[PDB]
Amino acid sequence: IEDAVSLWAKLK
Amino acid sequence: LLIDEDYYARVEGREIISNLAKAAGLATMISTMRPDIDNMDEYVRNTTARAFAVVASALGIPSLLPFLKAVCKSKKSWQARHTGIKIVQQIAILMGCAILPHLRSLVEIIEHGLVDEQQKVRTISALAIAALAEAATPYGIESFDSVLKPLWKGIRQHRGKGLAAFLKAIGYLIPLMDAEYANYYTREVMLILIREFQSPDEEMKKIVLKVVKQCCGTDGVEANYIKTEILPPFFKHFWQHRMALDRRNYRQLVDTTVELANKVGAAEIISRIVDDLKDEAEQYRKMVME
Amino acid sequence: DLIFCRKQAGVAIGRLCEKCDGKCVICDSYVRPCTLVRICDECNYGSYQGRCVICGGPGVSDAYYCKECTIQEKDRDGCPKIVNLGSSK
Amino acid sequence: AEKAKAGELKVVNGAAASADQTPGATPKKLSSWDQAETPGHTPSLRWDETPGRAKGSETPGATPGSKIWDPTPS
Amino acid sequence: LLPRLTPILKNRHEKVQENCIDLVGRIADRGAEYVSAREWMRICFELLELLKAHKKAIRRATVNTFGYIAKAIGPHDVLATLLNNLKVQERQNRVCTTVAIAIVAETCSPFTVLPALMNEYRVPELNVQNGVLKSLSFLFEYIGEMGKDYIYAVTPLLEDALMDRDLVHRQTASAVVQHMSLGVYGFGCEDSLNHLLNYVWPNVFETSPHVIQAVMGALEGLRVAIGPCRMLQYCLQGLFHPARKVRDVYWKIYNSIYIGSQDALIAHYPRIYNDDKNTYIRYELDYIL
Amino acid sequence: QSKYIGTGHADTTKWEWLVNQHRDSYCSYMGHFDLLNYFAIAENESKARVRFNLMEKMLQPCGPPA
RNA sequence: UUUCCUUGAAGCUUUCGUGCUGACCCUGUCCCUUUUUUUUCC
Repeated sequence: IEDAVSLWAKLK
Repeated sequence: LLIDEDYYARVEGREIISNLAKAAGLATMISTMRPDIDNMDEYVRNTTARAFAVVASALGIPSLLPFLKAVCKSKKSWQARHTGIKIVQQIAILMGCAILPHLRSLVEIIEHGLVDEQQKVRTISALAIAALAEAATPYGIESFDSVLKPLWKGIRQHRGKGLAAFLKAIGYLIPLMDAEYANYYTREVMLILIREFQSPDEEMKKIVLKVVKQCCGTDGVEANYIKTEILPPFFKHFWQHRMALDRRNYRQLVDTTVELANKVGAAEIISRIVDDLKDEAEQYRKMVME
Repeated sequence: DLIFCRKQAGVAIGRLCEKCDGKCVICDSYVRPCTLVRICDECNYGSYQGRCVICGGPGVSDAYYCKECTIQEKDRDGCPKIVNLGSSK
Repeated sequence: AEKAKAGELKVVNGAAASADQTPGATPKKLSSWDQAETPGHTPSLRWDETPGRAKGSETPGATPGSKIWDPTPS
Repeated sequence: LLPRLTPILKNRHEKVQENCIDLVGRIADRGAEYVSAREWMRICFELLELLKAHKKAIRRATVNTFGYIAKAIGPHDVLATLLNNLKVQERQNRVCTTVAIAIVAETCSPFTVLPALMNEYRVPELNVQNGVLKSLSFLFEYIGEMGKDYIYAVTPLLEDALMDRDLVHRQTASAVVQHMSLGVYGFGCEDSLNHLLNYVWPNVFETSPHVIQAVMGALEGLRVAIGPCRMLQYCLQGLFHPARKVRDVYWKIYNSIYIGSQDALIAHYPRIYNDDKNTYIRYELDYIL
Repeated sequence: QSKYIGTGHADTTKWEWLVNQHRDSYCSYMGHFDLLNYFAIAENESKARVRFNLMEKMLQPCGPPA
């Protein structure tokens, strides 16, 4: 769950 | 494969090292590839650089900077720094005209080399500055700025491959200056250039050659002066059968002589090399001819 | 392996070699040249001065666009300087 | 962030424990300084690979704590 | 001279075929009266198999010559003669012949030639059928504005070919729709083009790369001819269709419509009823003075 | 396509598609001088207060997502 | 108001077979791989 949170911060 | 004599070999190689590096993750690539930096063999370093060049073309410089900038400040050993600097270079060559924006940062790495105690690190370093400028063309001059004042001084005191290297830089600088400031500084170099035509080193003759292209390749330089000091040496030591048999030197030569024409006129040059169409050996003739 | 650079469209006139010479670049075609090619000196520089926008040889002429790609307005997208799989330069 | 300096004494210490002496690691760590205020999760990403992603959480977590806190108390 | 050349054309070897056909071209362009017709028609029946050339440039100037003489004589024969040629060309090798049919069809009023051509799509032999289709393709690409006429002639034919026999019919034909659709632009012949749009449309779905990038060709051009609003009226229902397959595509289309002419659309989004958390009705347009 | 905004894909939500066409409605309304003036006339304001209002409604329209 | 035939599609897995598509392809092309523990003497 963690990494895709920073990935989604990279998205928006 | 990337460091490949064959032209099509290389280009394949680069293609796939991007495809991998972008394909894998950045931190993958890094966490992977440190230890090859200090690997005893110079080969694996060398190549390891050109790798980092490619992965950098993939993932952009600024991603990767803080890493590099870390490397060149590694205080354990130099061998790294020799590498990290090299990296700067092959970045230069590959990314080329596009280096422009982070130029200032990159340089802000590399300056701390030039003063180093170890030699190579000096050497390679400067060499990079060159390559940079050569992608810089007529740009970012003052970003290189804080670089010079060592360089000029360094020019004075040297013996050897490093020396001419620093030229390789300065030469690629001059086009980037103001022909008043460039004026002065030019006037200093064309001397050392003179005294140095004569070396046996070929790395040399390539260098000093390409320089003249630039120094006397200038708008803000005066015609007669070339006509006197340079030419007679020039045609003396360079135009010789050593040279033209080799490939590069052939070209680089032709270029240079051409630009001395674009300035001092035509009949001057052509006058001196006409008499050599009738010299026997071909490749030579071919050269004068073209 | 072979696709556009599509970096921004500068003022630099395009340059094509012998081979490529007739071709409207994207429509691949000889038909109805009308309007003119621009690429980024990033794409076009140095050894690329007068270099082919395709093959890597010296440019002897200047690609004209078709009219077909014109009314479909594609000529105005990123600079069509083809990058191959390997580093362009 | 002069305690980013003496901090460098800390970071150096802890990582140096977690194999000895590795340099440019420590520098890829602290090399996120100069964007100050701006350093993030991605630190755990990159560093996450370089060290064994296990110790990762441990360290960069501890760091983010000491950084937010000593970011306050100044 | 010119006859003295003529027999060389067998020469097999390259550099010959190049400089020769080049030469023959210049001269049959410029002078071209000097030489009695009979000689030419010998030249024709010799050219025809220069189209075995491995090389592009040969075929290139080859064609352009084929035209030059076709001017010198007059058309019917030279297409009648081209109709016979390129039977065994492998995988698109013959096409260059078609390119003759095209350039020819310009260099006297194509307005002459069609009936011959059209009729020749009757022939049961499949691959020459599709051949004639491309003939129309390059044909419109080379004529442009003029299409405002013979469009009608082709339209029913495009209906037949466009209806299946096989893919290839639909592929190549559809290409015809493209170059036509650009060329006509905005002279007012849309109506028919609308009509054709129908028999095109279903083709949308397939994996076959050539068929698809063909169709993308079609609908793009057709956009400029018909205008969006009509298009978009084929692309509404598709967007949200439950299935994946359809949504994949109708989206790919609606994009292609969308990038160009984004400025136009606004009018053509239909009214859409606003739900609880949101307002999807754009109230502006209904302000009435 | 992706870096060209307004691109869709088959996962496109209702909401997003509609908000798109809102915004584009707007950069048109700022665009087409007349159309703008039309609005201004109807609901009495400045040209400006119009454009201003619009550029408020830009990010919002329809209200929050789902 | 009872006690009876033949047929028919697919889909998946197989390195059989044959047509065909891109003005693809069949000629461009060599150029910064040049790397070593600094070490060329009025």
